Amino acid sequence: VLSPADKTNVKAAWGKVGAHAGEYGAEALERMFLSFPTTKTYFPHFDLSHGSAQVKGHGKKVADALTNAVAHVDDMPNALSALSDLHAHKLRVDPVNFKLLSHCLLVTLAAHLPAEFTPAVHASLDKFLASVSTVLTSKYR
Amino acid sequence: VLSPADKTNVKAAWGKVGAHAGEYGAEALERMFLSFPTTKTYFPHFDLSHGSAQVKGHGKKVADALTNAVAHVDDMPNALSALSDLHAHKLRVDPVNFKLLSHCLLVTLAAHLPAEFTPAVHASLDKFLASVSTVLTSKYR
Amino acid sequence: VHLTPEEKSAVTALWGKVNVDEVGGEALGRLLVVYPWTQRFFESFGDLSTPDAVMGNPKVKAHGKKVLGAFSDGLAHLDNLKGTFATLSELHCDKLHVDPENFRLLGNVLVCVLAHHFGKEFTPPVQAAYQKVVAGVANALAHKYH
Amino acid sequence: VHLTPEEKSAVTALWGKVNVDEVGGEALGRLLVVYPWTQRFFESFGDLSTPDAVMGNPKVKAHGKKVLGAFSDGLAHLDNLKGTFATLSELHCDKLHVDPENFRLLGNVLVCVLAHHFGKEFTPPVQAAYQKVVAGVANALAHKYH
Ligand code: HEM
Ligand code: HEM
Ligand code: HEM
Ligand code: HEM
Ligand SMILES: *Cc1ccc(COC(C)=O)o1
Repeated sequence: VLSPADKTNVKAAWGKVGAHAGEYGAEALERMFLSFPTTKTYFPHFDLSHGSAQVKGHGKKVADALTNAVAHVDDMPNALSALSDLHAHKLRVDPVNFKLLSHCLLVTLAAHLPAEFTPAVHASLDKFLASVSTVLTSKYR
Repeated sequence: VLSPADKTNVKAAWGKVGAHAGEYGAEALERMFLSFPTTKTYFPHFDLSHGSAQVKGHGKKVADALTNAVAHVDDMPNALSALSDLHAHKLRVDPVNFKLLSHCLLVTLAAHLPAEFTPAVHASLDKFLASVSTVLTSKYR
Repeated sequence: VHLTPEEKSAVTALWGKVNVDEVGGEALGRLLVVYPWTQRFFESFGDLSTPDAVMGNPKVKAHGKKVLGAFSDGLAHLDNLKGTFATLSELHCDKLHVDPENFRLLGNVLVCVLAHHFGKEFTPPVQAAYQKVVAGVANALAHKYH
Repeated sequence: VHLTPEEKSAVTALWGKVNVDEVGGEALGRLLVVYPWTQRFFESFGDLSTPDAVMGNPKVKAHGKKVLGAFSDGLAHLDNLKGTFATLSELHCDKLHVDPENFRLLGNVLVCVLAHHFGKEFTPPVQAAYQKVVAGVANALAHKYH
């Protein structure tokens, strides 16, 4: 559960991504694939070589989805229903993997936006990503 | 996120607890303290002896709180705000403990309501308790 | 090695009354229903689309029997769970890549199943002893991860 | 933990530039801020009521320095992490009863702090190597639990 402060911290921090959406999203994925090889088994049909075009494009989709989630922070189950169908119903992704990508997203943000990554903001971002993770791994329809 | 069916299942099963509230709550607590002794650490000044009146009373409080959560399944953050202040802000309970008590509540329900404890209901109650745990362990103000 | 002599006696006494042909399938079935992502590791088992489909799936019941057989082996060698589950640890960890948290989950689902069947008989002390057993089995299975 | 010679060189090069006076304190500090329940283990550390209080707390900085020192020793004995952390594991598991999941959390927080300090120098390949290390350290710390 996010506090009013968590919501404003996330909006301010993620709002700095801007035109770096695809770059950061792609990097977060690359960090996950390299650091936790098992996550690669969910993308067997993907070209996972470093810097692959497919990963770059997908990184963009993930980043933009997060931007949408930030915009609908007060009604994520509703706004993310489609992604839940994909990750929970079709892909059946194990929740541990969401923890791994969430961690890699925090690492990416810390490496690119040091001034934004304060302890309180870090806390809010972790709660936010955990929230998104719960919606994507829950079958609520 | 609970599905409409989850909400229906939770209400029906918990509805069957009725006057057995304090009884099941106390048993769940006793099961937790005996199975996971570290949990006793959160109640340093309690009389945790078997069958103690204090645990019987506390079990009734926990049970009644869940009954309330059930009644407000669509807005638990608001309804359980005071309990979140206590567990998250003051006690700072490690979420691992909520998993322990939730499991003990399921074991208690399974031991008392075999006919109601179907796989589908079991699944729904688990999600409900996880949701309650998330609310009580988050500082959203 | 971790259970007290009394805990071992309790576990052994109860296990003697367990239906080895039903409990395993019930436990595996519920794992698949309660924690749906686990269904991904059983793609070839067929229809797992609904609770009834899962619980009535012959392959689920048959496999559960093997899983239970493994738990029985563990209960007969409580002081050496690491060795008893060594081979299975390589399979689940090195080959299947099952996250260890799922081992703990299956263990607790088994406990719920035991409570469901035995009811009043599954007393708090009996449960405490079994929590030691399933935690030990989960730890042994994740051994290759250590 | 198995690190390629290239990974070893990259890890060592980065670690040699780490600010030993602050990095450890910032990691422990963020742990206490991001996962509030961990504060229960540090009752004697004084004021931890707010993020700023936690981060600027002299006791948090001092203790974080010891934590970093423990990681530094692990890096020097990657071939024998169980032995290097035997004593620390007994303390964290048998005495403090710290839940294993928290060891993993602190390890990843340290990774976030390294990323924060080194920016682009903390590349994905560098992180991957460090994840092997923190996982290895985390495992060793929890071995007395097995
Ligand atoms: C913060 C959490 C996550 C977000 C926001 C997210 C978002 C997305 C989005 C936007 C898509 C594209 C859907 C479309 O337009 O077709 C997608 C696809 C997918 N995601 Fe995620 N995802 C997350 C976590 C994960 C995790 C942890 C895994 C597993 C390691 C995963 C595995 C997949 C797979 C396999 C696809 C299908 C890709 C394809 O074949 O096109 N996702 N995700
Ligand atoms: C299903 C989840 C839980 C529910 C619904 C719940 C509910 C409650 C309620 C109603 C109270 C009494 C509040 C009052 O004084 O008015 C309470 C107190 C307390 N709870 Fe929980 N609780 C849950 C889980 C836990 C867990 C997992 C722990 C720790 C292992 C815990 C530790 C405490 C403590 C220490 C107190 C205060 C005791 C005192 O008076 O000193 N609770 N809880
Ligand atoms: C924690 C206790 C567990 C025990 C005692 C156990 C035991 C077993 C046994 C005895 C086998 C058969 C090995 C063989 O003959 O090759 C097996 C296979 C398998 N187990 Fe487990 N297991 C456990 C947990 C899990 C969990 C939690 C998952 C996944 C979420 C899992 C997934 C599998 C899969 C996919 C197979 C192979 C099935 C096939 O033949 O296709 N196991 N397990
Ligand atoms: C996984 C990485 C960890 C490392 C490398 C680490 C390392 C250390 C070291 C070096 C000490 C000092 C021991 C001594 O001087 O004898 C210590 C003490 C302690 N650690 Fe950890 N630790 C870790 C994780 C944790 C976690 C996650 C917690 C709990 C949230 C924890 C709680 C404590 C506490 C309470 C003390 C005692 C401090 C005191 O009262 O003096 N540690 N740790
Ligand atoms: C609001 C919020 C932040 C994190 C989470 C999920 O954590 C759990 C599972 O309790 O919910």
